[PDB]
Amino acid sequence: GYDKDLCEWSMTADQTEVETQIEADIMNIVKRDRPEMKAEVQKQLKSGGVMQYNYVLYCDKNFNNKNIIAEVVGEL
Amino acid sequence: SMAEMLRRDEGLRLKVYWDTEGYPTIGIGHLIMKQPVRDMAQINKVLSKQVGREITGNPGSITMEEATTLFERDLADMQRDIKSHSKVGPVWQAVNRSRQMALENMAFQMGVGGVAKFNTMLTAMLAGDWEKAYKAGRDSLWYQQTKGRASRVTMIILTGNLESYGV
Repeated sequence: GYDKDLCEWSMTADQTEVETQIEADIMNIVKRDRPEMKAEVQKQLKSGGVMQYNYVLYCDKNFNNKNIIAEVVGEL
Repeated sequence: SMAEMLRRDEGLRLKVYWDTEGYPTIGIGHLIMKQPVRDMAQINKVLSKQVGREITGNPGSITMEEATTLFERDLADMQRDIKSHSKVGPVWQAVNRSRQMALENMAFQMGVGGVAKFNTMLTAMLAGDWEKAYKAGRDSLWYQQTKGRASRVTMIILTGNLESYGV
Protein backbone atom coordinates (compact mmCIF):
# COMPACT_ATOMS: atom_id res chain seq x y z
CA GLY A 1 0.00 0.00 0.00
CA TYR A 2 0.93 3.68 -0.26
CA ASP A 3 0.55 6.31 2.45
CA LYS A 4 2.57 9.50 2.04
CA ASP A 5 2.73 10.18 5.79
CA LEU A 6 3.74 6.63 6.75
CA CYS A 7 6.07 6.22 3.75
CA GLU A 8 8.46 9.08 4.54
CA TRP A 9 8.12 8.55 8.29
CA SER A 10 9.02 4.85 8.07
CA MET A 11 12.08 5.78 5.99
CA THR A 12 13.35 8.38 8.47
CA ALA A 13 12.00 7.83 12.00
CA ASP A 14 13.78 5.97 14.80
CA GLN A 15 13.91 2.21 14.17
CA THR A 16 12.04 1.17 17.33
CA GLU A 17 9.07 3.45 16.60
CA VAL A 18 8.91 2.28 12.98
CA GLU A 19 9.13 -1.42 13.83
CA THR A 20 6.42 -1.04 16.48
CA GLN A 21 4.13 0.40 13.79
CA ILE A 22 5.07 -2.21 11.15
CA GLU A 23 4.56 -5.14 13.53
CA ALA A 24 1.23 -3.68 14.67
CA ASP A 25 -0.05 -3.35 11.10
CA ILE A 26 1.09 -6.88 10.24
CA MET A 27 -0.38 -8.46 13.37
CA ASN A 28 -3.68 -6.60 12.89
CA ILE A 29 -3.93 -8.03 9.37
CA VAL A 30 -3.08 -11.52 10.67
CA LYS A 31 -5.82 -11.34 13.31
CA ARG A 32 -8.32 -10.01 10.76
CA ASP A 33 -7.63 -12.51 7.95
CA ARG A 34 -5.58 -15.52 9.15
CA PRO A 35 -5.51 -15.63 12.97
CA GLU A 36 -3.94 -19.12 12.98
CA MET A 37 -0.79 -17.66 11.35
CA LYS A 38 -0.02 -15.52 14.41
CA ALA A 39 2.63 -17.80 15.91
CA GLU A 40 4.38 -18.29 12.56
CA VAL A 41 4.35 -14.56 11.77
CA GLN A 42 5.80 -13.73 15.19
CA LYS A 43 8.52 -16.35 14.73
CA GLN A 44 9.39 -14.99 11.27
CA LEU A 45 9.51 -11.38 12.47
CA LYS A 46 11.95 -12.35 15.23
CA SER A 47 14.23 -14.52 13.08
CA GLY A 48 13.94 -12.52 9.85
CA GLY A 49 13.43 -8.93 10.97
CA VAL A 50 10.62 -6.44 10.50
CA MET A 51 12.10 -3.22 9.03
CA GLN A 52 12.28 -4.60 5.48
CA TYR A 53 8.49 -4.54 5.04
CA ASN A 54 8.26 -0.74 5.22
CA TYR A 55 8.38 -0.34 1.43
CA VAL A 56 5.63 -2.81 0.50
CA LEU A 57 3.37 -1.69 3.36
CA TYR A 58 3.66 2.10 3.03
CA CYS A 59 5.56 3.02 -0.16
CA ASP A 60 4.08 0.74 -2.84
CA LYS A 61 0.67 1.56 -4.31
CA ASN A 62 0.78 -1.73 -6.29
CA PHE A 63 1.19 -3.95 -3.20
CA ASN A 64 -2.05 -5.03 -1.53
CA ASN A 65 -1.34 -5.17 2.21
CA LYS A 66 -3.67 -8.16 2.65
CA ASN A 67 -0.78 -10.08 1.03
CA ILE A 68 1.63 -9.09 3.83
CA ILE A 69 1.01 -12.42 5.58
CA ALA A 70 2.35 -14.38 2.60
CA GLU A 71 5.15 -11.81 2.31
CA VAL A 72 6.34 -12.76 5.81
CA VAL A 73 5.71 -16.53 5.92
CA GLY A 74 5.50 -17.54 2.25
CA GLU A 75 2.69 -18.59 -0.04
CA LEU A 76 -0.48 -19.74 1.72
CA SER B 1 14.70 -5.46 -12.39
CA MET B 2 16.95 -6.23 -9.41
CA ALA B 3 16.28 -2.77 -7.92
CA GLU B 4 12.53 -3.34 -7.67
CA MET B 5 13.08 -6.92 -6.45
CA LEU B 6 15.57 -5.94 -3.74
CA ARG B 7 13.66 -2.82 -2.71
CA ARG B 8 10.70 -5.11 -2.01
CA ASP B 9 12.76 -7.71 -0.13
CA GLU B 10 15.11 -5.33 1.75
CA GLY B 11 12.95 -2.28 2.40
CA LEU B 12 14.07 1.32 2.03
CA ARG B 13 15.60 3.41 4.83
CA LEU B 14 17.04 6.93 4.74
CA LYS B 15 18.17 6.63 8.38
CA VAL B 16 20.34 3.93 9.95
CA TYR B 17 18.79 0.83 11.49
CA TRP B 18 20.36 -2.30 12.95
CA ASP B 19 19.62 -5.67 11.38
CA THR B 20 18.85 -8.89 13.25
CA GLU B 21 22.58 -9.52 13.78
CA GLY B 22 23.13 -5.98 15.10
CA TYR B 23 24.72 -4.51 12.02
CA PRO B 24 24.10 -0.86 11.07
CA THR B 25 22.18 -0.75 7.79
CA ILE B 26 20.71 1.96 5.56
CA GLY B 27 19.23 2.38 2.08
CA ILE B 28 18.26 -0.85 0.34
CA GLY B 29 20.06 -3.34 2.56
CA HIS B 30 23.37 -1.44 2.52
CA LEU B 31 25.64 -2.69 5.30
CA ILE B 32 27.48 0.38 6.61
CA MET B 33 29.86 -1.66 8.78
CA LYS B 34 30.29 -5.42 9.16
CA GLN B 35 30.56 -5.05 12.95
CA PRO B 36 27.72 -4.84 15.48
CA VAL B 37 28.73 -1.23 16.15
CA ARG B 38 26.35 1.18 17.87
CA ASP B 39 28.85 4.08 17.95
CA MET B 40 27.17 6.83 15.92
CA ALA B 41 30.40 8.82 15.49
CA GLN B 42 32.04 5.74 13.98
CA ILE B 43 28.97 4.94 11.87
CA ASN B 44 28.73 8.52 10.58
CA LYS B 45 32.45 8.60 9.76
CA VAL B 46 32.25 5.43 7.64
CA LEU B 47 28.95 6.37 5.97
CA SER B 48 30.36 9.81 5.12
CA LYS B 49 33.18 8.20 3.12
CA GLN B 50 30.75 5.80 1.44
CA VAL B 51 28.32 8.48 0.18
CA GLY B 52 30.83 11.30 -0.39
CA ARG B 53 29.63 13.94 2.10
CA GLU B 54 29.60 14.61 5.83
CA ILE B 55 26.74 12.86 7.63
CA THR B 56 25.73 14.32 11.00
CA GLY B 57 22.95 13.37 13.39
CA ASN B 58 22.06 10.68 15.95
CA PRO B 59 21.05 9.19 13.72
CA GLY B 60 21.69 11.14 10.53
CA SER B 61 20.06 10.67 7.16
CA ILE B 62 20.98 10.16 3.53
CA THR B 63 19.00 11.33 0.52
CA MET B 64 16.99 9.12 -1.81
CA GLU B 65 19.63 9.73 -4.47
CA GLU B 66 22.37 8.58 -2.08
CA ALA B 67 20.39 5.43 -1.26
CA THR B 68 20.13 4.66 -4.98
CA THR B 69 23.86 5.28 -5.51
CA LEU B 70 24.77 2.97 -2.62
CA PHE B 71 22.45 0.28 -4.00
CA GLU B 72 23.84 0.51 -7.53
CA ARG B 73 27.39 0.11 -6.20
CA ASP B 74 26.34 -2.75 -3.90
CA LEU B 75 24.54 -4.52 -6.74
CA ALA B 76 27.53 -4.25 -9.10
CA ASP B 77 29.98 -5.52 -6.47
CA MET B 78 27.72 -8.53 -5.89
CA GLN B 79 27.12 -9.21 -9.59
CA ARG B 80 30.87 -8.96 -10.17
CA ASP B 81 31.57 -11.43 -7.36
CA ILE B 82 28.84 -13.92 -8.28
CA LYS B 83 30.17 -14.49 -11.81
CA SER B 84 33.79 -14.79 -10.64
CA HIS B 85 33.09 -17.34 -7.90
CA SER B 86 34.51 -20.75 -8.78
CA LYS B 87 31.40 -22.63 -7.59
CA VAL B 88 28.48 -20.21 -7.95
CA GLY B 89 29.76 -18.70 -11.21
CA PRO B 90 29.29 -21.79 -13.38
CA VAL B 91 25.70 -22.20 -12.14
CA TRP B 92 24.90 -18.53 -12.80
CA GLN B 93 26.16 -18.81 -16.40
CA ALA B 94 24.08 -21.94 -17.05
CA VAL B 95 20.62 -20.76 -15.90
CA ASN B 96 18.20 -18.20 -17.33
CA ARG B 97 17.88 -14.56 -16.27
CA SER B 98 15.05 -15.18 -13.78
CA ARG B 99 17.14 -17.83 -12.02
CA GLN B 100 20.22 -15.60 -12.13
CA MET B 101 18.07 -13.01 -10.37
CA ALA B 102 17.20 -15.60 -7.71
CA LEU B 103 20.87 -16.32 -7.04
CA GLU B 104 21.71 -12.60 -7.06
CA ASN B 105 18.91 -12.03 -4.53
CA MET B 106 20.39 -14.70 -2.25
CA ALA B 107 23.90 -13.29 -2.70
CA PHE B 108 22.65 -9.80 -1.80
CA GLN B 109 21.14 -11.19 1.41
CA MET B 110 23.86 -13.62 2.51
CA GLY B 111 26.93 -12.99 0.34
CA VAL B 112 28.34 -15.17 -2.41
CA GLY B 113 30.10 -17.31 0.19
CA GLY B 114 26.74 -17.91 1.82
CA VAL B 115 25.23 -18.99 -1.50
CA ALA B 116 28.23 -21.29 -2.03
CA LYS B 117 27.11 -23.31 1.01
CA PHE B 118 24.03 -24.59 -0.91
CA ASN B 119 26.00 -27.38 -2.58
CA THR B 120 23.02 -29.67 -3.18
CA MET B 121 20.88 -26.81 -4.53
CA LEU B 122 23.61 -25.53 -6.85
CA THR B 123 24.54 -29.01 -8.09
CA ALA B 124 20.86 -29.64 -8.86
CA MET B 125 20.44 -26.33 -10.70
CA LEU B 126 23.44 -27.08 -12.91
CA ALA B 127 21.85 -30.46 -13.68
CA GLY B 128 18.46 -28.87 -14.46
CA ASP B 129 16.79 -30.79 -11.61
CA TRP B 130 14.61 -27.90 -10.50
CA GLU B 131 12.50 -30.00 -8.13
CA LYS B 132 15.60 -31.17 -6.26
CA ALA B 133 16.93 -27.59 -6.23
CA TYR B 134 13.62 -26.28 -4.85
CA LYS B 135 13.56 -28.98 -2.16
CA ALA B 136 17.18 -28.29 -1.19
CA GLY B 137 16.55 -24.56 -0.82
CA ARG B 138 13.46 -25.08 1.31
CA ASP B 139 15.20 -27.72 3.45
CA SER B 140 17.69 -25.08 4.63
CA LEU B 141 17.80 -23.05 7.83
CA TRP B 142 17.76 -19.96 5.58
CA TYR B 143 14.22 -20.99 4.59
CA GLN B 144 13.20 -21.35 8.25
CA GLN B 145 14.66 -17.96 9.26
CA THR B 146 13.48 -15.78 6.33
CA LYS B 147 10.61 -17.91 5.07
CA GLY B 148 8.69 -15.32 3.03
CA ARG B 149 11.71 -14.21 1.01
CA ALA B 150 13.05 -17.76 0.66
CA SER B 151 9.65 -18.95 -0.59
CA ARG B 152 9.69 -16.27 -3.29
CA VAL B 153 13.27 -17.03 -4.29
CA THR B 154 13.00 -20.83 -4.35
CA MET B 155 9.82 -20.53 -6.43
CA ILE B 156 11.86 -18.74 -9.12
CA ILE B 157 14.37 -21.60 -9.00
CA LEU B 158 11.58 -24.15 -9.39
CA THR B 159 9.52 -22.44 -12.10
CA GLY B 160 12.07 -20.40 -14.05
CA ASN B 161 9.95 -17.22 -14.06
CA LEU B 162 9.33 -14.22 -11.81
CA GLU B 163 5.64 -14.75 -11.06
CA SER B 164 6.40 -15.18 -7.34
CA TYR B 165 7.31 -11.47 -7.41
CA GLY B 166 4.12 -10.60 -9.31
CA VAL B 167 6.08 -10.31 -12.57
